[PDB]
Amino acid sequence: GYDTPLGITNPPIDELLDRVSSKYALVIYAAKRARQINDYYNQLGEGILEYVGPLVEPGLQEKPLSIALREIHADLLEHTEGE
Amino acid sequence: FQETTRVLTDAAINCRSDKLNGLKENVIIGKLIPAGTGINRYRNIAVQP
Amino acid sequence: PKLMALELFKPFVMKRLVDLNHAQNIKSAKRMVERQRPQVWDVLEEVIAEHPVLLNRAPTLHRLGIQAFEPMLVEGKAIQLHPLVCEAFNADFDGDQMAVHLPLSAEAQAEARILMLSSNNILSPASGRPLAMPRLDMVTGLYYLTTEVPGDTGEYQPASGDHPETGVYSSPAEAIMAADRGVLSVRAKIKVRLTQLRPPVEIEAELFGHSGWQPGDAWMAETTLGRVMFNELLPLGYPFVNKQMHKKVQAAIINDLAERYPMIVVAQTVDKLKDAGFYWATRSGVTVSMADVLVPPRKKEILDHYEERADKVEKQFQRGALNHDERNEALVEIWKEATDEVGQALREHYPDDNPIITIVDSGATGNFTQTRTLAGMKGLVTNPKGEFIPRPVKSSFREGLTVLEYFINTHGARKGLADTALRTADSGYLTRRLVDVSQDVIVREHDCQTERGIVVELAERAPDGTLIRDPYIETSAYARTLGTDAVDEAGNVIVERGQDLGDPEIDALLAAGITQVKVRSVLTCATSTGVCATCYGRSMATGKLVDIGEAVGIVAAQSIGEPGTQLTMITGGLPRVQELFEARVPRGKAPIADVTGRVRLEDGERFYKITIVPDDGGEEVVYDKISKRQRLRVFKHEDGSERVLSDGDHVEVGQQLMEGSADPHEVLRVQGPREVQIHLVREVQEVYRAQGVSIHDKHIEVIVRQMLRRVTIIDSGSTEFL
Amino acid sequence: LSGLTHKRRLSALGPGGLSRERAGLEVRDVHPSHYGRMCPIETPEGPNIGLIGSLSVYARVNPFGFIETPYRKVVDGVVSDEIVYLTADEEDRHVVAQANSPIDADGRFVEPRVLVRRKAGEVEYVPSSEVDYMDVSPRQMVSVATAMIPFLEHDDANRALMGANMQRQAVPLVRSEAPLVGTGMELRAAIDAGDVVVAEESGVIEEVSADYITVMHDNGTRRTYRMRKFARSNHGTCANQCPIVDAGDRVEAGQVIADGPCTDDGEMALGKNLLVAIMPWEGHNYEDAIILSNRLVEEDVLTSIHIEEHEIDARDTKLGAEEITRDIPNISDEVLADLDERGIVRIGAEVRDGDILVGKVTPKGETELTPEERLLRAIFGEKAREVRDTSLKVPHGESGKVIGIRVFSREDEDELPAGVNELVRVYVAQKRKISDGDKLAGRHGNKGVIGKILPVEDMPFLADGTPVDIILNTHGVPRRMNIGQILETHLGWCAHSGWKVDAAKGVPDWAARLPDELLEAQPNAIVSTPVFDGAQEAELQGLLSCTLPNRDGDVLVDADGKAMLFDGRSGEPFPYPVTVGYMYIMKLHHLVDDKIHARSTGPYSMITQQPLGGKAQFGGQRFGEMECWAMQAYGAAYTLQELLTIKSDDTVGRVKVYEAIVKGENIPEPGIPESFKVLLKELQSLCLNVEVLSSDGAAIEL
Amino acid sequence: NNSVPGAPNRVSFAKLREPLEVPGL
Amino acid sequence: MLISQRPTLSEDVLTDNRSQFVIEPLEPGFGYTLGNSLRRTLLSSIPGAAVTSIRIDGVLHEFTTVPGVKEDVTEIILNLKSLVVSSEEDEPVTMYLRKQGPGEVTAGDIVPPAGVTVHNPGMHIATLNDKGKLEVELVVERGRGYVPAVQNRASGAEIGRIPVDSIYSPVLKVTYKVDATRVEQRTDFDKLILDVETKNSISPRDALASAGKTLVELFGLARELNVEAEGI
Amino acid sequence: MLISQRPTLSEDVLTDNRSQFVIEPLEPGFGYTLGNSLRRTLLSSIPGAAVTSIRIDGVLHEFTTVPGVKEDVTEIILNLKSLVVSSEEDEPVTMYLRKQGPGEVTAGDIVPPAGVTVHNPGMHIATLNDKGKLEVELVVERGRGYVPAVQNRASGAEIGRIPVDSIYSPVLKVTYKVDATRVEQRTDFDKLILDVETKNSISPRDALASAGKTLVELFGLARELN
Ligand SMILES: [Mg+2]
Ligand SMILES: [Zn+2]
Repeated sequence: GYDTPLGITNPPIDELLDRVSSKYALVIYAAKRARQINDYYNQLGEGILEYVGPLVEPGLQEKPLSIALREIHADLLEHTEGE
Repeated sequence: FQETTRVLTDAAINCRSDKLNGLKENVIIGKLIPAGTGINRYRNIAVQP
Repeated sequence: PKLMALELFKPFVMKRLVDLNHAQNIKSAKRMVERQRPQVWDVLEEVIAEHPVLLNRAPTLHRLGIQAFEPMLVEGKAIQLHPLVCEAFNADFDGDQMAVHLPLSAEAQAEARILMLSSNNILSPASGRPLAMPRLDMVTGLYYLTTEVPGDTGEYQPASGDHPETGVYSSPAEAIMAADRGVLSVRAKIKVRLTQLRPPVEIEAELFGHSGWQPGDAWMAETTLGRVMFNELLPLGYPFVNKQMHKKVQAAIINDLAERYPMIVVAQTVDKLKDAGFYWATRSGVTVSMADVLVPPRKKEILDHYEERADKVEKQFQRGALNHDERNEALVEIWKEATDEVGQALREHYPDDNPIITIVDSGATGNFTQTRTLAGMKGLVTNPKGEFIPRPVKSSFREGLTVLEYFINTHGARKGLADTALRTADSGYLTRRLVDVSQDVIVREHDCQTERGIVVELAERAPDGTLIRDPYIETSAYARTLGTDAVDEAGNVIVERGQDLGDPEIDALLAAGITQVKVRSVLTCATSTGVCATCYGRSMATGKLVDIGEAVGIVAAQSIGEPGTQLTMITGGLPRVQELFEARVPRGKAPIADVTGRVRLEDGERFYKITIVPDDGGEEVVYDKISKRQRLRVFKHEDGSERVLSDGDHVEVGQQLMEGSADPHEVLRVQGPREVQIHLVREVQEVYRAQGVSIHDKHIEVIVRQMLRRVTIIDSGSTEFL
Repeated sequence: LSGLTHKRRLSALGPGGLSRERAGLEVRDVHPSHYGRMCPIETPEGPNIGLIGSLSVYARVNPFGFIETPYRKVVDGVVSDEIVYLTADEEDRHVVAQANSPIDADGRFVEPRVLVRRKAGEVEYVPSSEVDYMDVSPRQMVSVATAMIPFLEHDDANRALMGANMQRQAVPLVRSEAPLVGTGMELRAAIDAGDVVVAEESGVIEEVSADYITVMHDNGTRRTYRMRKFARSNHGTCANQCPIVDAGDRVEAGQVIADGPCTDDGEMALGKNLLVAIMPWEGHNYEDAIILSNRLVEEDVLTSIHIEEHEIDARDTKLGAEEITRDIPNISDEVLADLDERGIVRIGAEVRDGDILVGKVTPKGETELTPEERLLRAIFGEKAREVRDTSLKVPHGESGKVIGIRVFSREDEDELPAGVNELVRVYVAQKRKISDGDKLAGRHGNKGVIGKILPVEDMPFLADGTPVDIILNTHGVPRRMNIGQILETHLGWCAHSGWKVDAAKGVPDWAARLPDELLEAQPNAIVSTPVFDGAQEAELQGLLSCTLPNRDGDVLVDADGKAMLFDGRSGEPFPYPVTVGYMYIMKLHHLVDDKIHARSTGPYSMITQQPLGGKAQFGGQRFGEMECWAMQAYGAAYTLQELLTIKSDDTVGRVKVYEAIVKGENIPEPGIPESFKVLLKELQSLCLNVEVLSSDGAAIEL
Repeated sequence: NNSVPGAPNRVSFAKLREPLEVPGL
Repeated sequence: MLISQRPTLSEDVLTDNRSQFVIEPLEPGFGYTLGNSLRRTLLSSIPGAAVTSIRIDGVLHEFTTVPGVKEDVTEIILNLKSLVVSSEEDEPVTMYLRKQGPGEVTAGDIVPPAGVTVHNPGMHIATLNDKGKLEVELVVERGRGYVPAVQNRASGAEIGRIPVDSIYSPVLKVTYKVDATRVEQRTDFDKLILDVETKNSISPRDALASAGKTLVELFGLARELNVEAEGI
Repeated sequence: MLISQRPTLSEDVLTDNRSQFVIEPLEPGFGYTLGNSLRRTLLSSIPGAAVTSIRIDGVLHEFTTVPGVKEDVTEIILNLKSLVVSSEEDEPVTMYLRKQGPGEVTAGDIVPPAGVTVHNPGMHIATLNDKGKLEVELVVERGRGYVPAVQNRASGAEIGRIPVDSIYSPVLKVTYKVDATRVEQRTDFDKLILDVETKNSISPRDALASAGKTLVELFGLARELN
């Protein structure tokens, strides 16, 4: 129940934290996936498709971190916490 | 903090060694501070679709 | 500014520029950026779409001194800052500057977008009270909007014979239409029919039988159109608030929203409130002029009376009866009384429509002492040596001070300007030391399964009244986990063990009649390194249980050191805090009852000699106290501060006798760690609350825990330790 | 004013004096003996508070060095015309009255009890016979700068200090305008500052031009005054002297002939008169911000001229002699079009950021060219051109015309430093119009930064269609306690509109004490309120009800000084009347253009390898420990690691990250700061075996 | 009472006469 | 002259009754100039019809409540004031609503004369108990804008005449905002965001079209004073 | 109770440059908005002509002086900023000013080309000694709004050119008052009295007509929706 968020406040932070134990885990959860997406884009030209690109279809020139957050919010990723 | 020369002499005499588990030492050395996102609990996370 | 953004985002811009084929190679792209060709601005706007930047305003004094904002290109050469974050940055737009950084790697961007974003920092870490809320000009606008004035235009009137009642509107839209036409004041008593605003609990339980209000269910409301317009800003489902929006009311509303709603909704509603307050501050008609600053009508008579009394005192001195000191004391007392009298007369004279009164009473900014100075009597003023001068200034800043009065007044201004720098330096030093001590306090565990817990009084039950909420329950036991279940008189459990305390749980505990509650505290934690999250309890900024890995020592140090700047003056100012944390011998060094029993004191005019006879048995401990001080209240069943230290009474062990501050080491020696911890926490909290600032106890429990963490050994025996 | 104050400074620090650290805080306070000798208000705001002051207006220094002040002795209750100068001791052995004390026209004290200042700073009443000395003017305790703040007696000491300090930062505008309301110190300050040429002898002006003026003295001797124009001052501003006399006009000795910077007809004028409306407006003037009309920008009301100065020199070197030439190695002809045959920019040529200003070639030694560089040199036919490029160029953030060039040559027998043969300095003049971020301030210590510059059609306008030139928030006036601001606004409106005190029935009660010449004023008149003796509240209240109507025949402001404005956007009148009036606004020298800094990658220090550089590449912003604590509290571990390793000290990490950003790859892992390797080497040099060891204890290499 | 010959005429709310003119600053 | 970038209007739909109209881009400063006048024109210039006064034979005055009805007389006035009516007759035509017995009375139960109509027959007016009745006479008159009833207090002389504030408008709430736009380096062009909510009598698009028609007709007065070169 | 009579506009003339326009009857509460719309469009969107740049013989930049004149180049530029001209041509045109010998040079000494005229021949530009002369060439262009002098900075012209800030705005002051007729009868309206003063470049009637055409063309977009 709220007006649609716009900018870097989308997706809403509470809905993201609903899926991760704590924000300190969420930051890594998003950063590692952003690195994976960036590596996939870098190797798009030629290379083994070991890193799978974005799951949710990206927008017109959307940053890898934003895509990572959006696909985290869509329940398409799984993470295991160290120690 | 204070009295740098005296503490250096004392440490050299005692041959004391300090663990790098504090925020200040990690900041000085360039290591991730052992708080927030720098603890191995959160640093070592495996994420795949 | 686009110039700074271009010079700061240059590598990203140049990569995208070569990518779009505008430039053939990196060298050409760099040359193009240097020359600032028109092709660059589109790429620059395209490359900072969602790239947060960190804004820092030195001297960063607490955690919220660094925020992360989404950049936007703007003309000019000044960084546009949001009105609400100035409270956190402590920034006034009078030439202040703040540096802007830029996180590059994905991890840094995620850190600055998840943790440091300005939308996630509505609540202050120190006390959990909203820091990004309508502050100075928004408060005045909202206060004007939500005020009710009687006998206005278009107010509700009852049926009169053949004339039906007027002022009943079928919807807020009709009320707005009437206001636009000009037949209805925004703030007048009206009876509107609301449909998209939830009624208050009292009305909700009656009209709908608590069945549940849903949008589309109409209920008659008696209020002013201003309040209806205000509540439209609050999130749907929030019960209708029908009260004038003094600053405290706004703070309560914001805190409740933050407690019951996600932070995104809180940010949205805070922004909407800011917009409405700014819009309605322009039309509140608050200005300043000679007509608006009214002189008290009968100031001359009061001044003449008190001047006559002062002249009588002066003549009494000239008889030779009194020396300089008594004369000065009498004059200062008389002039303090005169200043208070003139202030009361001025307060009575002013109406409620003056811009000065509206600004001060609305809580927007300022206090009434400034109003009295500017329109009443500036009063007696300090001397460079620090003592009041017997001569007061009887002219206000409106009438105009004379030459001598202005010269005498300059002393206080010079003293304050000089002391500002020293105070800030001392606060910085104290913060540095506090950070150094509590470097190693980090939450390492989720729960230590410990049984120890400090017992903190919730609300003492008066002998006649059923209950009286403790004045500082908001700071002692508000965000603490419950160490043991609070069992009522019967077997029913009001709050289960381990459930974090809060407003509803505290209210339930008060209703059940329980007064003493044991709360898990960081000061009795069992974790070897750091402090488990359960013992530390609910976090302040987040509002939920503190998550593992969070550095609580740095937060505590920053919270304690932040209000040092405004912590103005046995000195009871910042030096009191510094000596209390340094565990030095207090200047007063009041004696303490070494052993409980009956007191047999002898009054020595030169040096007070105190002796106590233990009830159980033993000898009398002798204290040689100087006679130049004043006795403090003796602990008695009445506990009346006016009471004097009567001889032959019985005093509990560890209770001080004379005015001053007990030595922490002596109280620790005679009573134990629990009592010394209570003493330190209470003393520092008292010195902080005297000025007006509030910081939760746990932020001090951390420092005390790190402080009292050694065991002096007297005899090694079979241990290598010397 | 800034120079005049600087000359009359009393600095208590420096060689032979106390130091900031060693000096106690007790010496920084005011003393009852400062009355008349050292101004208790004017003082630096920074750490040098109380160690720097200024002579009072009437103070004269004794031969022994002790400061003196004038006092007119009263022999037997009758004040004497003759004065005597008393030092501190003589004053502390006597009974000194106050100038404001009501005095009969014959010198008789009307009040039996006269307020008296006596030894030890004591102030108390005394019979009118024991009094021995009396002051000369109520303005005897204030400095020159503090003596030109109207209604100073209504402003608090700290606000007055701030206003006095800010009056010395005003920038001289293109067109100066004297204040409508200002004390009597303006003219004397301007005359004694020395920036206005004043006729030495009485005569008749023969011919006056923009450059010079010749006046024929009565004794038959002509004298010509040369007026420096557009001459750079010590702080970058411009100093112009425009003659204010016409040919064939007799000039009396000591009369001003031309107006220097900040002067309007031989009286100090640091700012312009603007129509102020005091109210909050949409939050754009929130918390000390200021809203301005675009009419100020388009009319060049607050336009200023600043002159930069650059210089390069050709010094002889061991490898050869540096020379200035139009020819430069491998630069396109278009970039070198503006230069002249001698190798320096032609006068009057717009020069932009980074443009070449004077071309010089330095001798080169021997350096084998890189593969592709030498190959291209061979292919294109361009020889190596060993001589390097060291041409002076416009630094970052500079522009404007080239007003003048000054070249000194050793060949022409000019005194230059040893080892230097040719030195040329180019002056660049820039015209700045007020913009967002610039600072403005009144005389009452109420600063502000331009929050917005609204179009002339958005500003609130009076009932007759006159838009207001500036809007000031009302929440900062009563909290700061500088009501003199509002008093000045009211009196400025009264002066601008002109008044006509009714006298057909007789002078009103409130106007009994007004000077006979002050009962009428033409529109846009000039009035003065001397410090500590000026217009009382009753005077302003009476005058506000007697202002002349406009040309339309209607009075805009009410008796209370408030007027009914119209909303420039909605178009509907504001619900309540608003205070309006003309206020004197100055333009401080804290311009935004100088403050803006930005850095992405530039020069790096040598010993520390940290970011560093000049204005061409602005240095980085320091990230202190308090910032580090703030970052640690958030729990952000990677941001701090980057800020301290990958963009501060990592010599290879910086290059690697710059490669990563300019390419598509990710940012690599940071390395070890140089500030730690340096520490370890420095600590080893002290014969301290310092070695990092792992859990096993094995030493690791760094 | 403008000491300088050609001063602009700005009337003042001066109710007291200063017996001594400001010396050379 | 010429306009750099032509303004264009895009309709958005939030509900059948609501809408959001964005005009973009506009020369700097034209945002308010357009929006405020358009809002006032929409709210005050569009003609409509509404009930002006009511009659209740069963009650001699308004202090008490009409017998046999749960709702208070003021509540009935409030319900009937919200009735949406469309009238094509210039003169004020009378209407009668008659009911008997227990049940609820809805706006669809009123017999309308020729011309007038009711656009929400499902509306609720009041409720009736056993052996209850109510006959009310409500006149419907055309007009524009909002007119209070106190000004309509003086109207001839009758027994139970009860003037009621009539809303002569098919649009009942309009709001506007302006936001910065970047069509070039200027980055200062306005973006008017007009929000309009109407009754069921007129669609938001038709309401905006009528407002534009009226405003163009009004400014034609100035434009036909003389013909001069001007921007398009 | 629809109002039968639609609004009408009538021009009154108070002076050559000033006129009063009366518009009524208007719907209640609507006079202020219409008057303010007209005022806003009058002060910002009336096309006009103004001097764009100048070129003084012997002067390379504006921070200098020409021998013989009593004031520097900046002062004369500021004086010329007050000049009012009306150019019928839609292209830049160049006007000449050649004054020599002792005396004063005024705007009446200019000799504009065909299609241009100067409406204040009494303006004071500079003063000349018998020693020095003054020859100025200034360009007049037709536009609207306020164009900063930078417009000619990038033109890449000779060193002689001195770009000048341009103010194409013939309107000077605009004001309005509304005379509401609130009466107990339904017959309530309001009357508008729009005053407008100009710089003598154009008459008030032409300015009002131009503003009205602007607004009509702007509201055609709203009318189009249907
Ligand atoms: Mg500030
Ligand atoms: Zn624990």
